[PDB]
Amino acid sequence: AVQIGFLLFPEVQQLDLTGPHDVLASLPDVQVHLIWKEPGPVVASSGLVLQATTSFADCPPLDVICIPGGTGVGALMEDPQALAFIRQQAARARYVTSVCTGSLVLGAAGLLQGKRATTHWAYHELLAPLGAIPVHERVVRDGNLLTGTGITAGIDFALTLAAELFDAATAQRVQLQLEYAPAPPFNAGSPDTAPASVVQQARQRAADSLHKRREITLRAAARLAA
Amino acid sequence: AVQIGFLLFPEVQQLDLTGPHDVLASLPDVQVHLIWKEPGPVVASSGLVLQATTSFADCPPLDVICIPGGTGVGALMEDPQALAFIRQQAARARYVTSVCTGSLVLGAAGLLQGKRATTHWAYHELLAPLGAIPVHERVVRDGNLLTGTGITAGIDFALTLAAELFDAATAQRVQLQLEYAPAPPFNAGSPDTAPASVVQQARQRAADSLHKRREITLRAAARLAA
Repeated sequence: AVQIGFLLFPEVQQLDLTGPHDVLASLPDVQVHLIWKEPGPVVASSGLVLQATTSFADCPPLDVICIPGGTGVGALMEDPQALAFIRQQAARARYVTSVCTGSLVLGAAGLLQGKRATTHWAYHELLAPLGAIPVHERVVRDGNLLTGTGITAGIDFALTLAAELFDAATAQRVQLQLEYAPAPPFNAGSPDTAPASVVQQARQRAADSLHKRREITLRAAARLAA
Repeated sequence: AVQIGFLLFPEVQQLDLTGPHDVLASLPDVQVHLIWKEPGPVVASSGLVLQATTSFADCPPLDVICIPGGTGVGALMEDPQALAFIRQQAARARYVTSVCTGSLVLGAAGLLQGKRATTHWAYHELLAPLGAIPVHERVVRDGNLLTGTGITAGIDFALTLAAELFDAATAQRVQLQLEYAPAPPFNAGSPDTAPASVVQQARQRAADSLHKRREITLRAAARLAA
């Protein structure tokens, strides 16, 4: 059975996790884990309550690890227990993946040093100090590392993982079973396509968070320099 | 504050709910409810554990009600307490919405009689016996009723609801904040675009479920005929 694990942390952006979870849980011979320090309730940034299924110590060796993003990323970038767990699992995993600001956690763990990667558009400047080669593309692969942008990046790259772990026909079957064919009613999902006025509103609303994450990123980078 | 409610039931397809939940919970002056018979744990079809926040009796009058789909729809189509709650809320709601097989629950409640509607492709034949005018389109509006197909239909129609409840700039801002710009790596999300071999595999895997839901649908239709 393929072992797939998601890190589930307080103030996660739950859709970053719940999207790929439902797709990958549709596959035969897959066991999916929601990992935190102990099993039990974890509250997402919206207030949605999720349940972690396993502790760090009890988690099996994973074939796929996925780090979601969210508000809670800032704390996770300076959580030595979480970072050590991610490094341990990444050593032997077939795929190391992240959604949105989850790539900043991979960066804090030292797993982006010399690697091409992306993250959420408003935080993209934080990749270079963590040793990454920043790339402005929605899905960036570098060896066994996949980083994706967008709250639903994990749905799309879950279909890629299904095709590689199984075969294309299996991925196509899951897509059809889920009738997955998105058609957004607006075209404002990138700072390159949204109106300039909207980009300004979004940048101003992210400014306090970016300021705090500049400070955290520099401390995380200092630990990597040691 | 706009009151938005999702029905949360055992064996729900959780992404049908968790997608629109995260989008709508991003909006100012919105309270989102997860409704079941009592607050507490509800297990999705994948095994993911969610928590209902309110009972039927305690739920405020809703501006938006959303019925997700999933395995668990069959039981809900013959749950008189759930159907009565949906009818009560639909009477005064500004929007009555469903994702995937959630429209079969609206059908069992009598809310599709004479209305254009869609549902999951494998179950589409069950709409006509529930009094609907079946339409093969991904999002179908008829007055205040929106029915959508695809596990992520609710993400897309949540942006439409945001634009109508607030304004287009608000919907565009939420889309940009979430960097929502899907790009599936396969084109098999419709029986019209998937390979014929894949459509056969998917139809054969749905056959037992369809057979059971034919039986349930006929009993539900008999109750509407009374």
